[PDB]
Amino acid sequence: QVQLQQSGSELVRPGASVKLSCKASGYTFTTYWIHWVKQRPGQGLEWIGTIYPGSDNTYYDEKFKNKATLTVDTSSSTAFMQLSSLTSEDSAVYFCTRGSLYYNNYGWFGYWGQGTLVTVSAAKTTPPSVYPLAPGSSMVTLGCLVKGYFPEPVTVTWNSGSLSSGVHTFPAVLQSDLYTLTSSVTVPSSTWPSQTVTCNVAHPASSTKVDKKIVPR
Amino acid sequence: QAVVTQESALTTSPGETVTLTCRSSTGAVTTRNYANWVQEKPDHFFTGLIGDTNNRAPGVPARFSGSLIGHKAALTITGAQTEDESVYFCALWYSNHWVFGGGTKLTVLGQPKSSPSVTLFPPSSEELETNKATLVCTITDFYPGVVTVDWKVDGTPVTQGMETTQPSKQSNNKYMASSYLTLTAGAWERHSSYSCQVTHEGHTVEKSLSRA
Repeated sequence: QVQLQQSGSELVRPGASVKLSCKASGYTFTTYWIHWVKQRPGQGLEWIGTIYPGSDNTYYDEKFKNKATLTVDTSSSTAFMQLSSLTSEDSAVYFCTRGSLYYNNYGWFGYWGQGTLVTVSAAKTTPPSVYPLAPGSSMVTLGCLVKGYFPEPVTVTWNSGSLSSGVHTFPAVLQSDLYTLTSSVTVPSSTWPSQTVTCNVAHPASSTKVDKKIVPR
Repeated sequence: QAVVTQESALTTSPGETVTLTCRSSTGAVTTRNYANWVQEKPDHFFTGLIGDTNNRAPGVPARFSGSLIGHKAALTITGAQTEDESVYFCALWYSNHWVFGGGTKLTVLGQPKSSPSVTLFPPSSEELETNKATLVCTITDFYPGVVTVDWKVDGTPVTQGMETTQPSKQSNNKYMASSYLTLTAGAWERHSSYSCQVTHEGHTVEKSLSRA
């Protein structure tokens, strides 16, 4: 019923701007404060500002005094945030969230939009480079490094899905406008290298596939 | 310019009572701060537990009680449940603005504690052929889901070219994470021993490799 609809994600260019949107439903948009909050990877929430859509009274954090502009269109029940002159610093998830009927008193941040992963990057669709990770030496943990691709995501499997348990695939990291992740798999010592183990990486966005057999260093 | 700080991370068994605190660096926290507590859960799911200092939002279990203890705001869980594992964020209001604490990570012990499996891979000669050297440190199967990663080279510590993904939940309810050390190939061949150390529950796991 009460619902906050933000677009899933947005790719922005280092220098450009973006108008994030947050669409209210289930109650009267003009009667509750919207707040905008920034969150990064494993970091705190950072409160940007708030807007009363019934009044247009808006308060901003000093930090974001010249970064964000809050706006509303009451006829489409949408609060907007405008972010200006973007840098990687601004790459984050941004949430709109619903406050109280009142300034601070009788309410909660009781409802939140899904968030919008804003990604600042100058990259074009770039396929991945995949590197085998063998150990330097019970059981043995191989892996492969998927480096320098864009955009998210990739799909890694091992022996075309044949090895399933013992597979860990970690979150991407954004370094120099490009994504990196890694996958590992643990297999019995003797099995490998006698039997082959191969990561099959694939990038949907570039329609590229790279298989990579792991061999002892 | 007011900094709100919470306890970094706290641990507790099911049934226990625990208190998260929320400190203001402006001074004492009063009701005039309308301390709100909000909870974050995997897949960025937020729930507003307490507003107006001690006002529970409807439906929220009794378990949770907002309170002022001394000079600090406080959230208390009385009969902590396993589903309470979460980041908890307090927020305080100040002359028109809100500020969020950095958040406490709460672990309600669902299973015995578990030390990470660390694995340190060296760079592949393929990456090396592109004049790059990435060391990858994989950390899995830890509980509580709270670690800090450090890297050392030939003894001395690193603060350049390090990245660690935030610990994410494995399907057995333990956690995993990865940490990277990106350097030049030049630099990699200039040093001998490389080390990856995860601290966890007041002790340290360390994998390292010497250069061949």
